[PDB]
Amino acid sequence: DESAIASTLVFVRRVGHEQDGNVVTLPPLELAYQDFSPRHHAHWQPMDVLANFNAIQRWQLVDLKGEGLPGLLYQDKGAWWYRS
Amino acid sequence: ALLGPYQDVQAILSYGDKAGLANGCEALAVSHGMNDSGQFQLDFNDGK
Amino acid sequence: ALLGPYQDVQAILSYGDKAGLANGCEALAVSHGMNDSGQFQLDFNDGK
Amino acid sequence: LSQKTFNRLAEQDWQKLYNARIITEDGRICTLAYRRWVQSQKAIPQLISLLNNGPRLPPHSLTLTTDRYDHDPEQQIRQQVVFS
Repeated sequence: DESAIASTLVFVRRVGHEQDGNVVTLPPLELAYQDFSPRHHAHWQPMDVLANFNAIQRWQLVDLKGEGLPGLLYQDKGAWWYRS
Repeated sequence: ALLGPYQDVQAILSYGDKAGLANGCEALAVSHGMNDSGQFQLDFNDGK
Repeated sequence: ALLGPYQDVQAILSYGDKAGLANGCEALAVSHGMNDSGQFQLDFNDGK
Repeated sequence: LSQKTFNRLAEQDWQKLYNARIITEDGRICTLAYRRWVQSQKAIPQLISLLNNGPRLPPHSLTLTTDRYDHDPEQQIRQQVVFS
């Protein structure tokens, strides 16, 4: 499945040939990979959960405590607050 | 608080007792809540 | 050091000997650990 | 592909389906490639008939064995079909 972004292997087939020019094939192995289609899936949803997460206040998305998802960190004067 | 950069809080801080207060120093207004002194500018050496 | 939510640090720095210590320049109070000078504001040119 | 479905597809769709690897080099229908076009609404209704008027059989083999030797007037051919 040749493309500029990525060429994936999608078809595998074992083929023999005869001395008279004939061909012997076996059922192929078909493969599929997951697709990316950002226009078809362009789904905006509100996030009311990030209450007051402000680009211009002391806020950041960070992996405190080493979890695989960022929490919301807020840095106050004397305290940090955090929502994991 | 979850008080954004374009949001205000209306609050008055006051002293409910007898003390050597200056007139107008008995109460302070808090408007943004971030180390908020009720001054447009804070200067500890302005003579006041 | 490490601190809790809104804890401060209480420490007094003082000179234990004979010297020209001005009245009130004998000792310094520390409120926090961030290169904490003895004042609310450090000014090397306020005439004091 | 039956000859009749092919003849209908041959003017236009055969080429679209062939390039999409729905129709294989020897005229077979690729399982995942057709399904992807059915799911994607790219599939042509003309190949639907080939999933219904041409039922599939499990992959199989056939053995033909004579009971008697070649010169005999009574060579019966024993037939057996094996499906896996």
